[PDB]
Amino acid sequence: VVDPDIFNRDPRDHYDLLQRLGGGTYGEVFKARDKVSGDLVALKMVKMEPDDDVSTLQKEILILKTCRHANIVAYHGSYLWLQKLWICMEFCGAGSLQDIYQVTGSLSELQISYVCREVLQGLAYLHSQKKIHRDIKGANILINDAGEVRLADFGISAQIGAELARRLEFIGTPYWMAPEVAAVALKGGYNELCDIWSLGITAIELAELQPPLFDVHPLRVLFLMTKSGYQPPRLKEKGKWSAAFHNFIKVTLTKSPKKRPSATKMLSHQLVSQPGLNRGLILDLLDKLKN
Ligand SMILES: Cn1cccc(-c2cccc(-c3cnc4c(c3Cl)[C@]3(CC[C@](C)(C(N)=O)C3)CN4)c2)c1=O
Repeated sequence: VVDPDIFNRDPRDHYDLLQRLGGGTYGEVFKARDKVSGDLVALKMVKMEPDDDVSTLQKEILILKTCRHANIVAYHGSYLWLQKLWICMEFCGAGSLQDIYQVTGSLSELQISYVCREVLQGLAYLHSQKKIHRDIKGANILINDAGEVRLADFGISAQIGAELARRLEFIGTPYWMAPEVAAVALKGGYNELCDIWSLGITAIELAELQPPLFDVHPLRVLFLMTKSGYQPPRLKEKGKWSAAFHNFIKVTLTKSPKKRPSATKMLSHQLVSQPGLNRGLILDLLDKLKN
């Protein structure tokens, strides 16, 4: 079973499908309208045939149905019908920040500051549940028509959680195993502070339209990050950005996780605690998008 609370019902008994969303980047996703209330939702459809391995989807639904926070895209339930699984989600009408900056160009520092504050609020919540997103990036920060910010897509988190469960299942007799081997098997080898680093990279992405080293082969990037002398990335255009933004990048991109600030701590940083950060900043961005 993929989840004990799935609705065994055709979602089209409750919703009218209106438009495909995401260009396929996120799978088969449909804008849909509640037949009763008229509210809009996003329905993601995934194949779920009787013999398929459902462990990762099981974990993703378990994450979704235990999150309830304004800055996390809302989960409304899942439908299993004729071997298709539909996940019903809050609809974010402006798409992801990547969809937006590909049209508008780089965000303003204030716009990035608001986005970062809202994401950190979602992360603080997730981390208070001992959850890790593990895939923070512009493509997974969604914007609704009101200019509000929603973290989305726990697919990677689900894949990781499912992998940990499987390795635990087959870890075998432990009596000769070193503690660090057991720890990696039970806990994964890292912690939630990886999300803080990814948010730092995301801030550069919103500022420059590419993450650092985007034009370097991925395997080379992975190897470089493991060298003892690896240097955290920086914003390239020094004069475009305030000292507070440069420092925000410096502290989020602390390479030792034992020294990297938590989400709650980062929320006290000058860049994200300054006044004037509200959704009007993103409505400005969406107005630029419209022109
Ligand atoms: C043509 N057009 C018009 C308007 C908006 C878009 C558009 C573009 C990119 C993203 C989205 C989007 C909005 N809201 C959403 C989701 C998504 Cl993909 C998810 C469902 C699953 C999900 C992956 C998750 N795991 O949360 C994200 C559910 N909430 C919409 C568009 O393309």
